[PDB]
Amino acid sequence: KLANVVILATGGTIAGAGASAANSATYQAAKVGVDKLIAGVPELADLANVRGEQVMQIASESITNDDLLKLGKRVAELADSNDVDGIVITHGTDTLEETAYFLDLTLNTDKPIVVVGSMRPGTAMSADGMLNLYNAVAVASNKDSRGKGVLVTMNDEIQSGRDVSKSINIKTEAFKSAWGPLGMVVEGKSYWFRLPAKRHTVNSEFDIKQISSLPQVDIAYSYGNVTDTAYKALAQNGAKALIHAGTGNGSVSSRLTPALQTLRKTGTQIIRSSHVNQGGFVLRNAEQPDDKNDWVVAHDLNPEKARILVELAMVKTQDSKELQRIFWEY
Amino acid sequence: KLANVVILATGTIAGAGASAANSATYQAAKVGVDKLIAGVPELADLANVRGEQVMQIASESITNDDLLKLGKRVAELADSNDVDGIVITHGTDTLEETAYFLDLTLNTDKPIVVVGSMRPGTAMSADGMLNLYNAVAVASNKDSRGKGVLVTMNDEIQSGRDVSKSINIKTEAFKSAWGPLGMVVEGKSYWFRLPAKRHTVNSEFDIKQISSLPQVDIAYSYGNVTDTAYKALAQNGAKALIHAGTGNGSVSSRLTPALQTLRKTGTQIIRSSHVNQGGFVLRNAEQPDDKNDWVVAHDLNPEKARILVELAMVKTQDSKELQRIFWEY
Amino acid sequence: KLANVVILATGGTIAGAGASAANSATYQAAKVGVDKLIAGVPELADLANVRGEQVMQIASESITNDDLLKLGKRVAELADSNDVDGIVITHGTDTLEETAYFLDLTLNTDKPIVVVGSMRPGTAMSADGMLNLYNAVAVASNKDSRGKGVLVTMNDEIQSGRDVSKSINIKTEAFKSAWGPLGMVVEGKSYWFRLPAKRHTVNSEFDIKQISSLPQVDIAYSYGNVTDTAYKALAQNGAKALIHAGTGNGSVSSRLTPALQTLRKTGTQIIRSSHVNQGGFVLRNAEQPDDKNDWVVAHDLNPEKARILVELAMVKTQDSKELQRIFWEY
Amino acid sequence: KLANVVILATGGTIAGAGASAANSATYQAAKVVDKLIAGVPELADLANVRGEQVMQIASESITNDDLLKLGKRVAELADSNDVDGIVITHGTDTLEETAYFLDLTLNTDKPIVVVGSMRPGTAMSADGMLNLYNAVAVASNKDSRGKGVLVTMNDEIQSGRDVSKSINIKTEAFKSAWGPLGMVVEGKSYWFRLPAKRHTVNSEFDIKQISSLPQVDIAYSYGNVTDTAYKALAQNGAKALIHAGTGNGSVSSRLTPALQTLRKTGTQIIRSSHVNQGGFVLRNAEQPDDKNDWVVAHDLNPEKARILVELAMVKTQDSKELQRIFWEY
Repeated sequence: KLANVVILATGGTIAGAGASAANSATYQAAKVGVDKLIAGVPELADLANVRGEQVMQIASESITNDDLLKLGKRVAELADSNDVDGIVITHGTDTLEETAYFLDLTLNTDKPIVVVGSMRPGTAMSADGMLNLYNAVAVASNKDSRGKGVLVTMNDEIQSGRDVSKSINIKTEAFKSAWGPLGMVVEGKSYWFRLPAKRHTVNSEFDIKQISSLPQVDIAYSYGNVTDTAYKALAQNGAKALIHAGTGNGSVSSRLTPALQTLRKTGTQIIRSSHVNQGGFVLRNAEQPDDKNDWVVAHDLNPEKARILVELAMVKTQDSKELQRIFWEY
Repeated sequence: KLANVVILATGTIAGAGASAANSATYQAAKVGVDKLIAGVPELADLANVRGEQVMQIASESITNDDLLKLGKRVAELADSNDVDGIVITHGTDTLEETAYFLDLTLNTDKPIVVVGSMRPGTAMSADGMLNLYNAVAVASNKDSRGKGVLVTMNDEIQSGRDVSKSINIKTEAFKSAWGPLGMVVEGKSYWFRLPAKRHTVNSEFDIKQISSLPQVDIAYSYGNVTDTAYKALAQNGAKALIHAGTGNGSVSSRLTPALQTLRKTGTQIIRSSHVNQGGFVLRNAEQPDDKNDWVVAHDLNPEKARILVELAMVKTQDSKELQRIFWEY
Repeated sequence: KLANVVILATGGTIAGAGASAANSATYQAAKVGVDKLIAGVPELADLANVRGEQVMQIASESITNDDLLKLGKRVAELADSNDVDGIVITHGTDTLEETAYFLDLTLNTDKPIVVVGSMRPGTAMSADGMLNLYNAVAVASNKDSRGKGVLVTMNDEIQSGRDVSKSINIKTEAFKSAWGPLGMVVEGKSYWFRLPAKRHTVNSEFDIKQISSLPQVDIAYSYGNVTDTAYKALAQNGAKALIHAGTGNGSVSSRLTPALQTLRKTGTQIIRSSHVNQGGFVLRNAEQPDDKNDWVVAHDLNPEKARILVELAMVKTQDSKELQRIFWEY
Repeated sequence: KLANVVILATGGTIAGAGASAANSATYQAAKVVDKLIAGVPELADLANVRGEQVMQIASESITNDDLLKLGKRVAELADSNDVDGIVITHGTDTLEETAYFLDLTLNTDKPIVVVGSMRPGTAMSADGMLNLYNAVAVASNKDSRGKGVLVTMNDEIQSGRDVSKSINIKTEAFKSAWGPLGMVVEGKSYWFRLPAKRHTVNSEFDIKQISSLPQVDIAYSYGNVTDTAYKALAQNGAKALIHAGTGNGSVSSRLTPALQTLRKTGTQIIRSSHVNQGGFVLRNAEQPDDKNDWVVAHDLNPEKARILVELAMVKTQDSKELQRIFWEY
């Protein structure tokens, strides 16, 4: 009959609330509850059979690697149940883009996985959450959503969990992808215009089932006058890979290169990403000799997605050439 | 007559690839301001052109001293009766930081245009020749006076305030969240909008009174972040920290305590974000700015907020004033 | 104390009610139309003293040139009153860009005129009209909105009435300008980032006070294999000016320049616009010899917006050279 | 084993030339094929290239007969053992219309790339050289087969189906609401997305069975519009009319009557819109299409909806089949 969709709540704005309606700021993060939430969008009942669970109650900006492994596992066990057709995950928008890419890489299932958040507090005037949630259930419950990877359904759009990023603050169309949306959801109905071209879910070489721990990976920012300080400090603190958020085409200040070649020698992966995030990508051997130094380029991945790919890739290889290949297919 | 335009060369516009089909991989900043004016003889149809090699740097490696040196030379030129507009050729990586710096400290109404190129000169369909020709067309036009520092790339007139390097590889790399001020076509300028923020002649900042810039650093926020870069940068003498937060300059709760402490010990805390295509960080929204005595960088991305703060701190350390500054420039 | 804002409804209700906002005796006793609109969003009262008036009852895709005139004339009367500090006009989104433009050119006033609409029906889940109307009022009552021209406040933005256009179907962010937003409006507060550089309201040479009738102006679309049929039918049915929605930089098919030249001769003004509407503009003498044939280029103006500038310019002149000048200053 | 690429020239600015290097206007396009290939000598490291001049037209004046001729020539080469890929140089005004036509009726998986220039080859920083290089690099690659007709301008690989000339003047003129499929940098292709709609080898339409195309015309909608253009076009023989409505393909109530009646009389009524940067037109939203027996153009702009209808009309006159096609291609 209808599909069986499970909602995993993890906190959010969605189920947040401010002092009021005119107040689309200052709101408290992860304020309500899953059963409470489902109960407020009774239309859901027309799309599918929905069950909800509260996995964690967090603010996405304070998320942890463990919260990620915990959510990763939980979805795996649900994906295996003969009586779960699709999964919607409620999440804070700050780090939605990281979780989404995390799940796209390690969830070896065909079943639609949908992450949704909201830009305005639920009690805010014209709050976006209702409709986003309605549409997330709409997509998780359609047989055509099967096999397209992790999906994000905000603002009437179907975005790929791999490359959508929080790019516009305050506004409802905050989530954008440099490669565009895969489709649109209008009145709970799905319209597809494009398909993913990168490895994910069912065709991924990674399995959450095989991950017990995630390695420590950190990010340093490049700008005029930057020094090697933040990089050596994160390495000294445990960073197993450093994501270099360079200016331009992943460029490294001349005052830092030496730091980076030494860190490399002492076994730290060096991944060149950039703070030029609306389009294009970082090219290998263009601004730095990646072959000579044994560094890796993050391709089109922004600093935070690149972090997600590396922590996961490093769960299986410590070979620069292998990581390069991986940044090139996922 | 004809405007007297001066090109200040600082060192891709000056880069050469190994080939014609090498539209990357190149050595940037290898050619002379003189061979640059001479490669484009049509310049002479717009104005009286003279150039100077102020420095030869790779922009991803610029330092505060190179900024102060370019800012003083520009001021000296702008004061001259014999200079109508100025053009600065610069590498694109940090062109956005230099363009805003100049907009804040050059109290002059003469046009200052900063231009670069996405492809090296030796490349097929190299964008540089037109960029320069247009930078000179804009600098030479009386209409350009008084609009702040301008960036003329990809046929557009952008504000040096909020234009940013947003797209890699493409010739349309430079965008602004509030759009272009106009376009430049066949050496003619077309205007559609005017700047609303304080700049140049209306700036309370003056290069002539700046002898040094305070050290300001940027720390990035992401899932599982720690206070490690924050503490280290400060320990290394950062006088203010730009926090490149997630969402509306949000702060990881395992980091808040270190920020409170740094603040207490005198480091300015400026909340910015890595949500840069549009929107802004709102005071007291994700964090009690009033209570912790922090500042919000408004719509400015992290490298821009650092530029405004180094310069604001040359005159004040009052976080109330730094906040008014973030709201007007 | 509070500014005085008048809301002029031109169609159906753009927003729904709320909590007690709807149950309240106030709401309940409120006479349908614009009175239930104001009563539903009680937070309005905290921005200004608001009053509504239903000036017309139209579907925006069916607006006529007499409807423009009437709204235009009523705005001028209101602006003139000492008792009116600002005006909000609720309007259908289909031709909102057309009215917004017309009011910018003919209302010689510095009091804020704000046009606002809604992409989702007042009854939909996550309906945007409520917050849009709350922000229109917030903008109409800020002394900082004065002398900025007609404003449109949708999707938390402050768009210029001149070049804002409905560019995306469905989405709440439908309205875009090639030159960007002027600012944003969040939690009732205004944030400005750009100023208009073109003529409008107070510096306009046109005045509704003085316009009694508008000239007939029509639009003809160009594409592969177009013929002169529609150009010739529109002129024969009374068009005084033809807006050519051309391909590229207002290019004209060689099979059509003949009809154009002859209509020109028999007095029809020929305005070369284009169907390339996300940016750039039409250059005089580039695709056609405008000088020789005595045609006008619509500069960056889309077809419907160029129709608006011409109906007006032609209230005052029929000189091709003057029209050109006006296309370049407004 | 170099791939074999055939370059078909049809005219337009890539082959253009003005009277000066400064001018990106007023120039004579479709002025110069051997000239084309000799000028980018590096093409030879990509593939074995041969060219032929098929027509020499100005794209804004193209006829349906020009489309069948081209479409027919492409099928003949696509069939030859000797052709691995095809590049077509075309003026940019109606390039989005020929790319889409070809996407629909060329039953082949061999790469078909349509390319143009925003600047004449005489201009400074002229875009055609690299564009051309890039077209041959994409047409030569194994990876391009089976993706539909592609457009390679501005370093992007755009889908021939929804790419549209959206920006005037600029080298970035060509955009799609659903984004680029990838990019080509240094003759190499990077793919980020795949087509989801029927095209080429999976289209039910075939240029070999098309010997003629139905007349299809477009009428524009705005405030105060009348039934005049609708009626004059139908009288003159349009078999389908594309309505470019305001909003969600909205119809003025003063026009509904001419439409219902034209429908009665046998013309197809396809509701498109002039809201072209995104979204689509919904069936039964603004008009009772079910009752009126009309069709909705989905996300297709006026000019694309016309290509699809004239083509669907070679197979069916059934409104419901037509609707289906509008939903799959």
